[PDB]
Amino acid sequence: EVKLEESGGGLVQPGGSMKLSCVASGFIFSNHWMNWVRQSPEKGLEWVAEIRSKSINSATHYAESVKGRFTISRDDSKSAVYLQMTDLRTEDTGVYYCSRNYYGSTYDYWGQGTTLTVSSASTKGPSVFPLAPSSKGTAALGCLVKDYFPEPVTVSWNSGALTSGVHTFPAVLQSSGLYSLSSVVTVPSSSLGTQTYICNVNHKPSNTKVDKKVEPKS
Amino acid sequence: DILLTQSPAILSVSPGERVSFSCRASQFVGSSIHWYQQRTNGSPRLLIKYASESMSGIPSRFSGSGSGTDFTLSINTVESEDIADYYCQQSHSWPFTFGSGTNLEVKRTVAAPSVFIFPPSDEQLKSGTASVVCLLNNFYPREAKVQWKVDNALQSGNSQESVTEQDSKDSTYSLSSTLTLSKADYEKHKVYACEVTHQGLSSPVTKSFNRGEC
Repeated sequence: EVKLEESGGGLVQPGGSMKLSCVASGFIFSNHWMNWVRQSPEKGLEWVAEIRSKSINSATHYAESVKGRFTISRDDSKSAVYLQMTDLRTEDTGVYYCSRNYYGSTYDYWGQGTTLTVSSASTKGPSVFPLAPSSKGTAALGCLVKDYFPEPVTVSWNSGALTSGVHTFPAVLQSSGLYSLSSVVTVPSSSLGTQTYICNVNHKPSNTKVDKKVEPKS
Repeated sequence: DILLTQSPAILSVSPGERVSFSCRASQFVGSSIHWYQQRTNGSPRLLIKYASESMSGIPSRFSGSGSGTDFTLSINTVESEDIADYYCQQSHSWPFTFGSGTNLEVKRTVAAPSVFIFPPSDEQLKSGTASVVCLLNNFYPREAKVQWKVDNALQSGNSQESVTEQDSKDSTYSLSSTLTLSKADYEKHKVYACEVTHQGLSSPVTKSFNRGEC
């Protein structure tokens, strides 16, 4: 079967450089035209660059948005295609897919994608604040997980023992360049006096682990 | 570049329903329109090539049609594995371009949200910032209006919303709206209110609190 496998994504500051790699198997690599296609919420799917086969001089082609900054190359002996990026911009942030284009038609095979984040924000763990159950059936409570970078954080409740009714929202990027999110859960009001509720917040990039007990406010 | 307009951005389908969605090219593209499926956290997968030719291994309920500028992907009876995003792509001329996608979601009956408001914690206030959170729990459809009112002044520009993915069990959404003020601005005002308008509520719901009372 055909497999494409990317690597090399990560976090970089604006103006920076980064090289992506992709290894192919399951087809005659040197016959085919290899591409990078990126995806972001703001711009959707965008073709980035293509390098064609050695039989036609390994011609390269670039999207106008990356021309002069990106260089695509291939190494047929390693079945690898690469994307060297320079002068990176915040709007280059996205998931970068290695993809085969079938001789100027479909993108008929795609990798798993590798993530590029271009940001001047510094790595920072979150502050965790309680969302206390209201003193006025069913109650809601949670934890606010504020001002961390980069993504992701993980949130569990009671060390994983509490899963039903949990909603951990997608993170939102604040104007500060830091992320924030809330994790909430609905529980029986009667259980507020018999059961403790602790959110366990882990942020691997900063080696931050925080347990916050959430109780009714006095 | 040739632009591809996909419509609708969001299409709601009931299990067993026959559905279709549209890809319109900003200029003539002949039959060079190709369709892809992308499931949550997955990669695009080629489904249909040259408007109407199905790829091998792709189930027969998928069919494509169209030529010139207006193209259609049809699913004759959606199955739950078809809940995903769908993209079109043209290869008529360079550079190759993609549409913005149509998201397929599960249609269910209307469900009203349960609404909750949370004042900023004393801990956070001690740090110079106040976040006020309004929660809409397990509702459908996704469209809802959440307005913050602070001493009767409608807030604009200082709140952010987040929405969960559709729940796998009850097909609802949940939503947070977070109002962010400086500690000094928070302490200038007394009454903090979140008002929620949703199809499932016979009248809009307001949750509120007086700063510093409990």
